[PDB]
Amino acid sequence: SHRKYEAPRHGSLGFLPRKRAAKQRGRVKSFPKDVKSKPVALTAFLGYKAGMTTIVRDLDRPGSKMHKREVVEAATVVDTPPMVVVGVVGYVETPRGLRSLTTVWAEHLSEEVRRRFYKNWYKSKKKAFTKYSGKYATDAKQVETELARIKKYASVVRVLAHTQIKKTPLSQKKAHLAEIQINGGSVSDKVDWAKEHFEKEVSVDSVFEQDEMIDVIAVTKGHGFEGVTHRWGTKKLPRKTHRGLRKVACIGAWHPANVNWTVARAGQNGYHHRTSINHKVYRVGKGTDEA
Amino acid sequence: SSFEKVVVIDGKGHLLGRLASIVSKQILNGQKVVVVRCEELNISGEFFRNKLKYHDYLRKATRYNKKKGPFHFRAPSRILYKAIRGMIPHKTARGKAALERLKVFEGVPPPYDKKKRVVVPQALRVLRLKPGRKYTTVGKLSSAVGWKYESVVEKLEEKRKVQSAEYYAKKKALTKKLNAAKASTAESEAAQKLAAFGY
Amino acid sequence: SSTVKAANWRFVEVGRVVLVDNKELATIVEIIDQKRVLIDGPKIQRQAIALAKIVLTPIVLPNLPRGSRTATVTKKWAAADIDAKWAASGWAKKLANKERRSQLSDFERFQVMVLKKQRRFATKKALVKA
Amino acid sequence: MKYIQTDQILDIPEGVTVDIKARVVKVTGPRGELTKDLKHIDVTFNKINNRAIKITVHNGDRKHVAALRTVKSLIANLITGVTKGYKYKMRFVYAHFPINVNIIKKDGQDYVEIRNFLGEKRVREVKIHEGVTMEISSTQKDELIVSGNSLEAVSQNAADIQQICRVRNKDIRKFLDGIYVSERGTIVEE
Amino acid sequence: AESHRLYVKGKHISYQRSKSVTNPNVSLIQIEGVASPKDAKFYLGKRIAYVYRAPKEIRGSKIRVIWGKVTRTHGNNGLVRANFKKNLPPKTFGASVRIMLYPSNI
Amino acid sequence: SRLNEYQVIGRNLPTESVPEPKLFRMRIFAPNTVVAKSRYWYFLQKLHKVKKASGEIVSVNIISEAKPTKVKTFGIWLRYESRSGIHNMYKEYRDVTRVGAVETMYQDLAARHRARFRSIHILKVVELEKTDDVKRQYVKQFLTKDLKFPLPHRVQKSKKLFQATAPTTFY
RNA sequence: CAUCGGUUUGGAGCGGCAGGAUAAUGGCGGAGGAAUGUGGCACGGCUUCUGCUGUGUGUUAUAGCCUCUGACGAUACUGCCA
RNA sequence: CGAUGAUUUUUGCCCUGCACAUUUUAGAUGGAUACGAAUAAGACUUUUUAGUCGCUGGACCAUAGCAGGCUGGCAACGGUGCGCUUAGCGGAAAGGCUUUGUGCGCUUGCCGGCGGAUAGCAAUGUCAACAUGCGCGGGGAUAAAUCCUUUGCAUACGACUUAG
Repeated sequence: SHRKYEAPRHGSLGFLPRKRAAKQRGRVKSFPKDVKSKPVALTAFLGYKAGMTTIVRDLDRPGSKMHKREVVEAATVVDTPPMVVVGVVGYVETPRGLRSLTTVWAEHLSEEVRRRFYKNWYKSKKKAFTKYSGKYATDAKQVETELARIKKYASVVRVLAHTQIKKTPLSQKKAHLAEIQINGGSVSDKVDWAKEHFEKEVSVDSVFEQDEMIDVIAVTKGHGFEGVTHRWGTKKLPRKTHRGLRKVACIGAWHPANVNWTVARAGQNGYHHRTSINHKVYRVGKGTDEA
Repeated sequence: SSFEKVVVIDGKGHLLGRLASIVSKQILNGQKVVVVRCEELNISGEFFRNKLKYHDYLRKATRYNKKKGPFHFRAPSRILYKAIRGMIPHKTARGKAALERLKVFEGVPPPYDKKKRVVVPQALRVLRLKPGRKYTTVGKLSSAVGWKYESVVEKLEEKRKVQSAEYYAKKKALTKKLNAAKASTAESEAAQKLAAFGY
Repeated sequence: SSTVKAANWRFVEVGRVVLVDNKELATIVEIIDQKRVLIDGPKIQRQAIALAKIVLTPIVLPNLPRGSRTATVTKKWAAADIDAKWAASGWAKKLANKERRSQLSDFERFQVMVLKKQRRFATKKALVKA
Repeated sequence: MKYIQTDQILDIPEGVTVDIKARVVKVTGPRGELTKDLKHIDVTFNKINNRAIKITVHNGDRKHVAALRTVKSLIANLITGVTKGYKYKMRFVYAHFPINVNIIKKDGQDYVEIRNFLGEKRVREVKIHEGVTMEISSTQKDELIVSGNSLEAVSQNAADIQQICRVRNKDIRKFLDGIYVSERGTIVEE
Repeated sequence: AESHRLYVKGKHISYQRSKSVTNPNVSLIQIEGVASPKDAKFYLGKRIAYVYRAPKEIRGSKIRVIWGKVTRTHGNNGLVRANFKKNLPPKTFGASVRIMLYPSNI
Repeated sequence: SRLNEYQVIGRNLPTESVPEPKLFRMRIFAPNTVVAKSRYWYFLQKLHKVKKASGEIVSVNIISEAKPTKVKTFGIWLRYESRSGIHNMYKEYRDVTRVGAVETMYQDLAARHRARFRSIHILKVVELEKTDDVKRQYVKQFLTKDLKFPLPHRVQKSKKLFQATAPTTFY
């Protein structure tokens, strides 16, 4: 028999499985599409969520009842010290998708990013990138050869940059290293830009302007194992129900003689990877500004 | 009819099911087959008809868990692979070995770009279909249902054909020089005797 | 001018020389249908055959009337000397060379290899200086 | 029935040079050149002389024979397109709201911009096909002239303009507003 | 001298079988280059060897042979029926056999 | 089928009342003489008060073609049964033997009318001597002067499964 | 491996004989006829008449065909060979 | 499935030239012998008029020598194998395709001299590429992870983010 009354489904089937993210660092699934006519520029930046605040703002929206009138709005502060460029990756177009061809690194990597490559840094000889650092010996033609290979074959160029987490109040000493795609200009222009920025800091004001709409990639707040009532927003059963009420009463019809993937079940809630779009930039603050 | 170490088939202009049946019998009988340019394969019937058929195929999925159901592959090589695998007892060890004897590709990747590709006349569209009938190119059917790398393959196929044309121009030049050398040694004692033997 | 590229087909017409069984020559004397013709020749039996069972050759026996009997076909075939015209083409020559190769013995194949070695020596010598 | 043979004869005027190779027709005349691919049809061509071309279908069934005079007509339209041109005239039909039609140029492209159609605030834009010329007639009030060498392109631009001005949610027997093709002729009058 | 072969290449294709029941006592063999029963009748009575390798050495050799003979043709495309002293194991479907030129009648 | 034309002659069994009954002849297109004599009795009981039990077969003879290598046009008059009724029709065929036109007829009514051998009566087979006797356009188109036609798109049969050269269809 | 005996599957198998409309054809000869009319002839459109060609005429000419037939000679098909 | 960092001061690890012995084989036994495109079309020559090619690979290359031995001569200055060596191209899975010079062989292009037996009238009558191990020889480099304590951006326990 049909439902006696209609109701929408509880929750979205487009965010399955409701499992923990594989990594805590949110990964850019898709980068902005590259336009050659634009200047060479980064397409992403890494920051740390500091907290939320409140602002007051005059609204400029003609036809609104709040037009030219003050609004009080919630805002989020993202601590973003400049990122350091340490590498560059070339990607090749193949009938099976993008494939990384070569990764070229900078000569000197700071300790905070070399800790990224260790589970037990304090017990180590800290040998990472020492032979590679020797590859720069007095002519650095190996590095130039790899860069020429990237220029010759790569269609997508991404830089390798890490956060300067020592400038944040966090007690963690590992930097966060991510690939940020370079858009604009030819492939040769991108490779030259990446090389000239090795061991240099890149600030947010070179990536984001004020009034921009930007997207946020992050792993949400973890809540652990959760029942269906709060995981999926299902209706609580009556007070007098035997064996409890924070359940889904019917988890399936007799046929299919299986539990369907579309039924709400208890499981891990939160700590999901999300891509959230259209967040307006109210302020790109400067660390040196005392106001 | 010779037993070959590998038979590399140029899949351009071949009807999907006829090539699939021939390749199935070939790999069951212990012959290694490579099919290249699966994006240039053909199915009889107009494009819309075959697209409707593929959408009928897409309808089919396990109700209680979509991850268990049929896995609808969109690449042209995988469409040919599904056609072939339907003609193989793939759930036995012998069918599994026979399927290990087979490789299917879009384009002509290495090392087969410098090898000999043959055709299969019993499965060629220009030789099988009545000259007025409509047909589909599997490359267009694949793009219409989700295959993402059509334009990548054609960019790489144009690069391969430019290189393959340089090969042929060089090979043609050395054939012309060798023919001029064989003309000089004609009407010689060895050449006259070889003409009486049929050579 | 217009410069229209025209087809160079072989036509089903009275006077076409055809191969039958890939061995023997015959000529079309009258058309039955799209699929069938009546063929005749000096060394073949006058018969109704399907065009799928025969191959049209590039040779036409000129001025052969439709429905000609065996005597007329034989006389005009001898006059036009169709056998010599056929035997002078690369098609008939390749057929003859295939037959001749198929009649070789093991000793003759050995001799073919030896003579090929000699001719290849001469050919490479000529090729390296030209 | 499989008709044994069916033929059609092109007629080539004095200044025109048809040129066919592998079912790719290239017609050249005083007014320019037009090309057409006919690879979707099984036809053969024979040049009878410089003024006639034979178009033949061998052993063709009813539909494949039907596709023969259409080949003839398409090549004839190409021939008359490079020696006389094509001209479609469109009349602006409105009861109350005048239709404001302009030939604008945005992004380096020519467009026909229809405004105020039935009083709507919407601005209709129709891309002008390559090789097609639009003009607002001076000799006639509320007339648009669509001209060009290719009949197909000219008629398709005229159809685009006519179709974009369709009336919705009204009795179109009563609301007869629109832009309609009134005359289909040639640039060079005959 | 690059070639030393004195046998015709063959393949073990199948057993004699209906749709569901197989007969291991008869093997179906594809002789290379044979495409008609007229071609295959040259090979009737010829001896067939299946040569394979085994773990244990017998008299210093790890190569063992199962011998057979061609008995009759099969079908219309030049396959033959063979009869081996010990039935060919089913794992050899698609494996190559050797069609010997003896007993010779040339 | 693969047919022959037979002359079958039969009569009623003589009685003391009628000691020389009339001899009746039929032209039968049958694969063999067993079906030729069977078809004869089938049509006589459609026309005369006779049976195989009360009759007698007098002669069965093959009628060979008079000019088996002369191309003719035949008109065949038919009476066939469809799924709904019984119909008369007339059709024309080009062939060198009278038997081969009847064989084409049986294939043709099988193909165009789903008419089986059992559903067909051959009323008459006539060789059309004059070109004006030809009524049907599908055989009249082969009686034009200086008839030529090519055979475009030739498909060549290969002995091997794989071919090392590009396919062609010239001819 | 050879030879034998029993059973059996074949060969591009070969030869002899018989029957039929004592095959029908075909080839040769004779007689008659016509057209999807060859040459010729008479008008034409493009050809320095470059298989030029079209339409008329008529009956073998600078091609042939159809029908009837006379004396031979084969083959197909179906059987038989102890 | 890819890129990249570091890879044990242990007698352990990596690369490499051999030498020997082993395990395995979905099945070596001259060569997987490379345009593209059309098919009511392709390719030659004159002329764009015309003629010619195909009508299958029963092709092409390779193929003679104790599974191919030992020696001599003639003719050519070619062919081929291996080793160094020069330069270029190839990123779709390039890991291959060319190329320079040089050295050592062989050469059946032609003509010679010697050898093979007895495995007995057949018995696969054993001749291959991949892998691993073990002895030598030459070079080369000199780590981490887990448990544990800690954290709380995590968490039923595992797991995760941190720090040591």
